[PDB]
Amino acid sequence: SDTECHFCKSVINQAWNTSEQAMPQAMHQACLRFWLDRQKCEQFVEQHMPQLLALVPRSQDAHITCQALGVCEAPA
Amino acid sequence: DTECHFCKSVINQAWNTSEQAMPQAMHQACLRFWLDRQKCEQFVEQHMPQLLALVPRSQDAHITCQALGVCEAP
Ligand SMILES: [Zn+2]
Repeated sequence: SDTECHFCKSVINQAWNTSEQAMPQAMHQACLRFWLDRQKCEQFVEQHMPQLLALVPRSQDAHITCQALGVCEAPA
Repeated sequence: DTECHFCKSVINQAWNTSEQAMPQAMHQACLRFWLDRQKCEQFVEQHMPQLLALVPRSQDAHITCQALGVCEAP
């Protein structure tokens, strides 16, 4: 049903949404402890966080996964 | 619990490329920014557990399928 599709889309990638919030801090923590340059680490994270964000599944990916699960029958 | 395993298999497969690409993206980003091939490998391989610990795992797929109604609590 459509209700079941909405619910699947709401929770399927929840683990990624949780983690995405902490990626900038974690990247900064890793960088600073290794490269020890706060200024350069701030630049690294700002310039390259977008690459990780692009790996986080989006709502369209949730739809397609939930279709694979058989719950989203709609195309979108 | 075949439906549970089906659900987890699907989620784990949907996540796999992002899971495997996360450390590679950091490695590629490091090479493009800090340049040093030697120190970039060390950085990624042993010095960013804070970031790699954030990558979802099978246990998270299980809990997701629990939320969906097809898996029991682990
Ligand atoms: Zn089983």
